[PDB]
Amino acid sequence: ATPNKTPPGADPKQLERTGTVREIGSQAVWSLSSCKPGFGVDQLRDDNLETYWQSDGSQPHLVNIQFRRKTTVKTLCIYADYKSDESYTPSKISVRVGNNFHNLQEIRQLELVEPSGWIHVPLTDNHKKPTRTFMIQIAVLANHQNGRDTHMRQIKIYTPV
Ligand code: NI
Repeated sequence: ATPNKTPPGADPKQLERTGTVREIGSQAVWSLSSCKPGFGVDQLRDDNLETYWQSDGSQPHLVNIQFRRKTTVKTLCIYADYKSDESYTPSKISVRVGNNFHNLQEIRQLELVEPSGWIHVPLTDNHKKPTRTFMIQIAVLANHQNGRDTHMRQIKIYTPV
């Protein structure tokens, strides 16, 4: 066992069936720092945990989620599974929000130890409220066991309903 592994979070679907949240990723323009054909954005949005985005470039690997309008965001969900991805499994992630690429501010820094499922990241501001922002940037700063490229199998973003 790996006693200090990151506990798996709740299945986002359970959250959705409560009718209290709305997934709003479809409202954003998504871009990636790098990818491999057939292993990119679509594979982070297809509701399929068997497919994945695989980067092909220098760290940090970035997922940019940009809205046209100021948008209220409450929770970011990322699926990562160490048993399946080994060195492609992120180990250090920075979540940043802001008006644009040049005014981003880190709001959460996550250390992941052999994750096995969904990672829930609250996106609240300095007043504990859901942030309202134009952009979210997810940065993979390092992967497990000297991994150059990363894998993520799904990403969801929820706004309060
Ligand atoms: Ni053990």
